[PDB]
Amino acid sequence: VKGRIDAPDFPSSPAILGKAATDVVAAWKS
Repeated sequence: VKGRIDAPDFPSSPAILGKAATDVVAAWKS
């Protein structure tokens, strides 16, 4: 189910959303 992946994805949620924002801003240099 989604609950099993939701647990591990919970902590990664803020990491993925936070990295994507800083990744797009920095990618502007490329």
